[PDB]
Amino acid sequence: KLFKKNNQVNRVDLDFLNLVFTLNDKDLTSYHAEEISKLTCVKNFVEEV
Amino acid sequence: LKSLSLIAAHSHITGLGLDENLQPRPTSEGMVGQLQARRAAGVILKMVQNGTIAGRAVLVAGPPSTGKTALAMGVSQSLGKDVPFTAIAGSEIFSLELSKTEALTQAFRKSIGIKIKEETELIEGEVVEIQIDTGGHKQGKLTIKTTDMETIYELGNKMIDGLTKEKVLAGDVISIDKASGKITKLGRSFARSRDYDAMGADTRFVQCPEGELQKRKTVVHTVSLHEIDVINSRTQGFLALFTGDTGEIRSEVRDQINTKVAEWKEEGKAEIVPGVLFIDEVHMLDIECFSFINRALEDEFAPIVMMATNRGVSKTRGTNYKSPHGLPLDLLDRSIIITTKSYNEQEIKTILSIRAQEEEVELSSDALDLLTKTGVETSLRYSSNLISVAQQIAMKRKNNTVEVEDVKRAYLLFLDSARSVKYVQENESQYIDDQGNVQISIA
Amino acid sequence: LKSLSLIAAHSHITGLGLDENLQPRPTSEGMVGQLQARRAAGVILKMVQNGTIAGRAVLVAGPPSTGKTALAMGVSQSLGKDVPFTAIAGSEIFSLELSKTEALTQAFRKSIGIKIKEETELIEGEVVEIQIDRSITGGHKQGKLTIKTTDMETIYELGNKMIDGLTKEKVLAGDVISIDKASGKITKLGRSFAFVQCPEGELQKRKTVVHTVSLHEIDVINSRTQGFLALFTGDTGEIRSEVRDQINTKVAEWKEEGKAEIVPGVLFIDEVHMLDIECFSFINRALEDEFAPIVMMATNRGVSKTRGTNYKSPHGLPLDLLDRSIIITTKSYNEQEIKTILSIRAQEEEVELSSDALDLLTKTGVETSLRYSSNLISVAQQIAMKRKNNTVEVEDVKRAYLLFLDSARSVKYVQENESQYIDDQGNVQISIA
Amino acid sequence: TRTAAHTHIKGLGLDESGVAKRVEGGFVGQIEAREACGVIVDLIKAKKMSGRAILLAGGPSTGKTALALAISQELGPKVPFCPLVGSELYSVEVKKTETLMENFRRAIGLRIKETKEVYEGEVTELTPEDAENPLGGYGKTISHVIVGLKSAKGTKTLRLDPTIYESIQREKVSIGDVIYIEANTGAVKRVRSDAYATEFDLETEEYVPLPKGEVHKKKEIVQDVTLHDLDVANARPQGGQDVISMMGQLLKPKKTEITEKLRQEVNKVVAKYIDQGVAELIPGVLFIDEVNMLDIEIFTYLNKALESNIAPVVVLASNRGMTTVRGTEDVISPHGVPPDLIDRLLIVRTLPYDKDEIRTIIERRATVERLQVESSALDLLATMGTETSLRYALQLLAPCGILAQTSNRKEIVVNDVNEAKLLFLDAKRSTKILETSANYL
Amino acid sequence: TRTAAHTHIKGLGLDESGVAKRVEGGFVGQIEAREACGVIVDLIKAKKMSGRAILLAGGPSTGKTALALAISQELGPKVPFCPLVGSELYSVEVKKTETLMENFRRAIGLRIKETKEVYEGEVTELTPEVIVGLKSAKGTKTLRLDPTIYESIQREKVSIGDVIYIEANTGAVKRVGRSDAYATEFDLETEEYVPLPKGEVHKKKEIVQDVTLHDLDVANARPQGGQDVISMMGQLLKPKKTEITEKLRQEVNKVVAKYIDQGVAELIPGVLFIDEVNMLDIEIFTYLNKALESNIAPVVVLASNRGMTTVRGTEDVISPHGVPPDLIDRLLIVRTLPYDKDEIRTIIERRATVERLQVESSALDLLATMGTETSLRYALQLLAPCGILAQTSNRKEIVVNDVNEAKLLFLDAKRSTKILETSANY
Ligand SMILES: Nc1ncnc2c1ncn2[C@@H]1O[C@H](COP(=O)(O)OP(=O)(O)O)[C@@H](O)[C@H]1O
Ligand SMILES: Nc1ncnc2c1ncn2[C@@H]1O[C@H](COP(=O)(O)OP(=O)(O)O)[C@@H](O)[C@H]1O
Ligand SMILES: Nc1ncnc2c1ncn2[C@@H]1O[C@H](COP(=O)(O)OP(=O)(O)O)[C@@H](O)[C@H]1O
Ligand SMILES: Nc1ncnc2c1ncn2[C@@H]1O[C@H](COP(=O)(O)OP(=O)(O)O)[C@@H](O)[C@H]1O
Ligand SMILES: [Mg+2]
Ligand SMILES: [Mg+2]
Ligand SMILES: [Mg+2]
Ligand SMILES: [Mg+2]
Repeated sequence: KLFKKNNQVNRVDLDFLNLVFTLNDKDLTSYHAEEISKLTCVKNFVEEV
Repeated sequence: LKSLSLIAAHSHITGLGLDENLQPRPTSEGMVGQLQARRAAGVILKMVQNGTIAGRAVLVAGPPSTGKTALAMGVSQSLGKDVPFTAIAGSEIFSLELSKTEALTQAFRKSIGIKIKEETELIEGEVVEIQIDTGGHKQGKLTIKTTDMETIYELGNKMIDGLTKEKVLAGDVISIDKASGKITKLGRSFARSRDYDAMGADTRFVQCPEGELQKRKTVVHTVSLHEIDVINSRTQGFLALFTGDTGEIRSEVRDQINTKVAEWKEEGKAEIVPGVLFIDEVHMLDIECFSFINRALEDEFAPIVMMATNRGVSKTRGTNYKSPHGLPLDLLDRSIIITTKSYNEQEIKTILSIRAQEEEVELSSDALDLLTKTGVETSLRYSSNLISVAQQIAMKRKNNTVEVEDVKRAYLLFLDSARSVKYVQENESQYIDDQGNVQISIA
Repeated sequence: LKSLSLIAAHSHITGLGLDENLQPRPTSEGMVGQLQARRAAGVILKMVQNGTIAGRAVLVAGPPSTGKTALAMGVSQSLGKDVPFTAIAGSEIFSLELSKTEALTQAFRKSIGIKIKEETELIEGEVVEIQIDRSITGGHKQGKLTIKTTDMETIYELGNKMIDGLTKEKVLAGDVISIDKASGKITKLGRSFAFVQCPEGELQKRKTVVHTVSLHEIDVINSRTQGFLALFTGDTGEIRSEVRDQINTKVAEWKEEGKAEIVPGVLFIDEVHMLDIECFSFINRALEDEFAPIVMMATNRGVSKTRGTNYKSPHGLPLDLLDRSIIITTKSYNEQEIKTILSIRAQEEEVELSSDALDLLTKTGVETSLRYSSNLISVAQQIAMKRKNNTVEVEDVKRAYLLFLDSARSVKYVQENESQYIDDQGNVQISIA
Repeated sequence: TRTAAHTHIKGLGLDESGVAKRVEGGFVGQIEAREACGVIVDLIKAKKMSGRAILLAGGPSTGKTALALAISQELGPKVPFCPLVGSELYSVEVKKTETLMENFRRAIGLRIKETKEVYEGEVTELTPEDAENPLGGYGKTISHVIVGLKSAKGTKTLRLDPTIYESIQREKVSIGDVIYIEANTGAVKRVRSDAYATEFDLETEEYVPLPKGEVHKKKEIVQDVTLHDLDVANARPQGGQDVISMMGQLLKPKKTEITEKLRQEVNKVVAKYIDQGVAELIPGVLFIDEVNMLDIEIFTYLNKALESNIAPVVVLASNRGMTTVRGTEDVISPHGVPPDLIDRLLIVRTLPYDKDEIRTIIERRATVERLQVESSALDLLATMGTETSLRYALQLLAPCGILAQTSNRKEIVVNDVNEAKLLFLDAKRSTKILETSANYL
Repeated sequence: TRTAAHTHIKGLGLDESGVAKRVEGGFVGQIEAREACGVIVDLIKAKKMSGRAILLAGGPSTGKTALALAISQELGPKVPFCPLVGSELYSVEVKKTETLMENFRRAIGLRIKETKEVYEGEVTELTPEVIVGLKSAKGTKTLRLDPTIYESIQREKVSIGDVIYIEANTGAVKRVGRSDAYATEFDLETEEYVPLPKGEVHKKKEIVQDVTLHDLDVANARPQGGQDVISMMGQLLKPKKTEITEKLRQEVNKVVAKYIDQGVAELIPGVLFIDEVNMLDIEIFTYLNKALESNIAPVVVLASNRGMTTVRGTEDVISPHGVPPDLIDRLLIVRTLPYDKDEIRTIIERRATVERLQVESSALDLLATMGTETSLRYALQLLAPCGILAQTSNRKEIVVNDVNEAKLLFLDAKRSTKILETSANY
């Protein structure tokens, strides 16, 4: 109880930055990821902005 | 500099790309000389690129700092991409869990190149919006609305209960396999971006693909067969690709994989890609390694090895007798020799100037000539460090040019090896012998 | 029943052919000569079948290729059957899951055994009728199997779980079937036809069965839980000595009361001419243990330094273990002995050699070793088979000899051409010029 | 489409009645060695003796590896051939003795063959064959079950015991998709058909064209497996939620010391199957080359194991002479092998070839590489190869041809070879470079 | 029956003053060794002090290990003697020092009185959530199973008609089997029929199961509940011996102190043994040099005999018995003298009597002559061979022919050495 208190103070989410890749290949395929990446770059959320 | 690479001692030299004539030039791509050596290296590189003959060998000798590692790196650069290079030094084979022989075998297995192709099918754009008229799935047909065709698909026992599988609100782009495959979500739509303020990590929004649905997609992979060995080593052998607990791969898997690659090459599904092996300073290696390679380099899949060392008449490690080059006669027979030569003033000054350019360092005439004198009386590496230290002095001296001032300050504050040895021999009193002989007393 | 094999070197002699007084026949049961060696083997075998003596070291020395291992294997086979006997070599002492201490300990433990008797009951007959009351997709059933012989009509019954046990596989209304009571195990004596006649006699027979198990096996089965895997995988090392003491006192009191019976075994060690002095002291401590199989040794050299030491002790063995050991030295062969050995080896190969074939075999045995002759016989027989007749004349033998090489000829060839092949300083020659 | 100093040595120039000629079958010369190895091959095919061994004696490029590959090719898939060097025996994971036992069990094979009846077709119908209940109770009692099937050109209905209903119940046969049932073993097995494949737009169902041939057929299988495969199948625990199997899978199992009890039980079961005629044993030739490094302990161990009953032939190769045996310097013995092994084993000698034979070697190697050289340069090629070595000329011919090709040529003429020999050096020139240059080169 | 070179010794024979007889209970001479052993026996019987050790030095067949077995059998059953050889301390998965302390901790005996109870009865019902309604001869009580032991009960296929021997303190369950009351279920029922156990289900007993220090060390270091599934994982994750440190040593010391101060328990020392310390390396000698300087190290005995030989583990430490000089200076030497002609006679006589060999007078004297001529062991190893030879050569007694046949058949080291200098090959 005397250690785990600075958790949320200076935590940078590695999973949110996609660095847990070694644990992401269990349900990942190449073509789906490439298709999403191609249909990712803006062009869908900046228009209403 | 795609990666976090900063600079190389030889970064100006990227590629032994000899001209179409293959006749060496006095200057090319930053390198000067090595004429017959460069011609032979081009011949070797072409022979490697041939991809039809295995079991060749070339030996490199000569004093170090003559671009030997730069020579190999330029060869690799001239070989382009899709050809992984085995970066293994002499002191990397005496591993704990990997014996030297099968470690060399693993290095060769990595060194091979292969290509694989595959084909699959999917459905794209399935903005479904199921609506049926509880359970049981009576009249089990689903609306499918992509950009091109917008119809209703009839289903059966596997889908009318497969649509209730992957429970979704049916307002998103989904993928199904027309070849009797399962259902996979590729993300929601932009209209679903606004319905929930903070979308969950699972929920992502991607537009409906602009086209038809039945997509027959081909894929191509370039994976070494040793990776497949690690994959099929155990029932779930996917964690071991990066951890490194291979475990001295058995030869039964090796010959099974050889048969599989041969039959896939005959089927046309796979094709080979040449590979190279290179280890520096082969002299500091066990005689067992030389004995093993002298037999293992004539196998059917025997990529060439870039032998290189610089020692003299010594003993092969693992024996007692005097040996040529510290290498056995058997290894010094089934190969061809590359040798280097002592530096001359012109290439010394040109290489120093090129390095200064690579370091974003400006050198004037006096500093260049003085450092050429240093690099000809000593080796060029001392001058290659001195250009850096002198540019640091200059930029601390409120100028960018390097001249006699910074060079002389470096010379006074940095000691040559010969004068260092003289200082050692004349001040041995403060030094220590093997037996701990130190004169700590002063007065 | 017969174990797979090929024509082995020791597949030529079985037993020693001793007598009631253990007098040695010159050539009997394969063994040829070695009269006093045969007498020593006989007295050793009577000593071990006496069962009153444990822990006596015996060592055998002699020149290379002198039938020492042949005598050893003859003794091992002469031990009869129904009694365990374990053997090891000069390089299996070391281990990683086990220490050399524990490896030798297990080697000593494996030889001795115990046999516990028990009663067994069985029902046997032929199922000629069957009727099972079984609801579809239910959880309640009964049955009546009419396992019968040709003597009477008997509809037997099944209890709670016996329905699955007697209906696991095909059971028809003619099939000769034998089941056990306490377990319900199924044993297919054979189908009636479509081929054994319906049995006679009484259905329920009783008998006795005796189960054997070695000391180390008893130590390892009950020490822990996963040791059953260690019965095959061997996933254990340095078993706790408390279990060993408990099983030892259990065996002692079992022998005292008489529930079981001891079947002491024998441990065999050969080519022990190289071994650590630590293992020698291990032998020196294990010999006087209360339970100790008779241990054999072997040697080929004489004065030599034992591993772990620096003194060239005689027989390759420290003098302490030398003194506490019984030495049985062997000498060379007689020419009569070697030609008899060649004849018995040829007839073991059942190769119908000619008289001149055995003549040249004996001449080679006089000039050089005998196993080289044991390969020259094969090559000459095959070269004669290249002529298709079942005889080998001087031509095949002479061609095989002047095409092949023994030690001395190749030694002299290298001697006169030391500069051709690799020498100790590492120079070899590829070109004839 | 690959070659590494090979693809030109096939066979041994063999023939019926054991005769080896001058220039045939890739090999040139070495009539004695080739006839000896042919006799060895005949001995291996005989499968009579156990654990024989023959060494080699010669210099570089005399056929040792060539002869080994030749006999390996002559064996074929029927008899396994296992090449090896003693250096691979340095197994850090497990002891040397276990490695040699595993190699021994790998060099012992068993060939299995069996034939099972197959009833194929498509289920045309399924109907009860009712009889009145004879025993306690009345109503329904199916006498038997007869079900029709039709493969391509073959239609037949199978009469079978009524019990197959459970199989129909268990396998969910539906109607006319897949049938797998035998006369005696019985029970249907299922793996629809493409005719219905278009009834659904998309599914996860299986389909197949109409079966071919007649309803009743047979299949023949031949499989040669080593006994070590059976041993490791017995040893390695495979399964699911059971703690032993999943715990072993979690533990990443290593080379556990299998007990000799299981090994002997496997041998007994293998023999009891083989004698019945359902199986038969075939040996496998273990081969180990460059054996000079092998130490004294392995020498003694192989001397002990030479007499094993199941022991297959092991052929050994080396080229040393008057040297000190590796492992320890006490034994200074020929061939790096103590006389404890030399006097108990069959020695075979080898020696390099004559100028004509070696020139034919060079020419044939050129032909396999598809490059070529005219006489006016090939004469000097032969002279230099006699002067320098065989491997020197064989390896340096390719740079000459490639240099000519880059020099807009296809033949090899005096210039290219002259400058090629001017540039590159060899072992004697390597020693000269060692003891002439004084700048650390 | 079987005899292995021992069991002829049956005690030193010390009188009321600690003086042993000449030849009694398998003994011959060596009054110095016998008297020193008696002194050590009295000191151990005092059961007051600790942390002292001696070595007894003597040649081969001088009764060193014989005296060790004599003192062992003299001490008695409860007090344990720990036999160990320098080859034993070379372990595999733990360091040698920890092995030495494991031996030290298991050496000391600790009489303790802990409590065990067992539930044993016919099950009446089970209620999953756990009830196990054990019905004994006069009692029927329903315990609660914790989920782990509930799972163990489930795996035990226990149903109405079953009796289980589930211990109360450990908690593990051992089914006794199908109830003999339901013997009328099948005339050929597979399961054994065992009746309802006597007494109440929760049968309680007073037990004298003692504990060695290593026993209660492994009790908590590697719990061994046994039959329950969680106990299986506990004994499977760490089945081996773990490197117990000094912290658990102090915890264990506190636990044993409180248990022995509870009153019923008690402490008894023990004796450890080492043979041929000459082979021991300098590392273990140096470590034990600082290990005996403690308050817990119990009594150990050394048996070694070397002349001016270098101590193993070093290259220049030359000392008698192969012992480093410091250990010699801190250890007590007991002397042993070589055996004599009359001692050889009596030894062969007793070894014949124990082996049921009625060897006559002249045969015994000749065997003594061979014992005095080459070595005692050479003559001793021939008693059984000569008897068996005379049995095969139809002689109840042992004539000179039998011993001559043995001497030409089973040679000694001297004759083999005499052979070895004349041989064309080794
Ligand atoms: N021909 C050349 N052109 C430009 N730079 C060179 C040339 N030759 C050598 N160098 C410089 O000299 C250095 C040679 O080092 P290198 O020989 O690769 O080390 P090693 O001898 O340990 O392999 C390189 O850092 C490179 O910058
Ligand atoms: N007297 C004999 N009787 C039977 N076989 C013999 C005899 N002498 C030698 N042999 C054979 O010669 C080989 C020599 O081996 P052996 O004498 O047993 O051990 P070593 O080779 O160590 O002397 C044996 O394999 C055996 O088959
Ligand atoms: N007698 C031979 N006949 C045919 N080819 C040979 C012969 N000797 C060597 N070679 C060639 O040399 C290669 C093997 O060389 P090898 O004889 O193993 O060398 P070493 O004698 O040093 O072992 C093979 O690829 C083969 O093409
Ligand atoms: N005093 C004795 N009485 C009876 N037998 C003895 C006596 N001393 C030694 N022995 C016998 O001599 C053998 C050697 O004695 P032991 O003490 O075990 O080893 P060592 O004396 O060689 O160190 C033992 O087997 C023992 O039976
Ligand atoms: Mg370098
Ligand atoms: Mg033998
Ligand atoms: Mg080879
Ligand atoms: Mg003693």
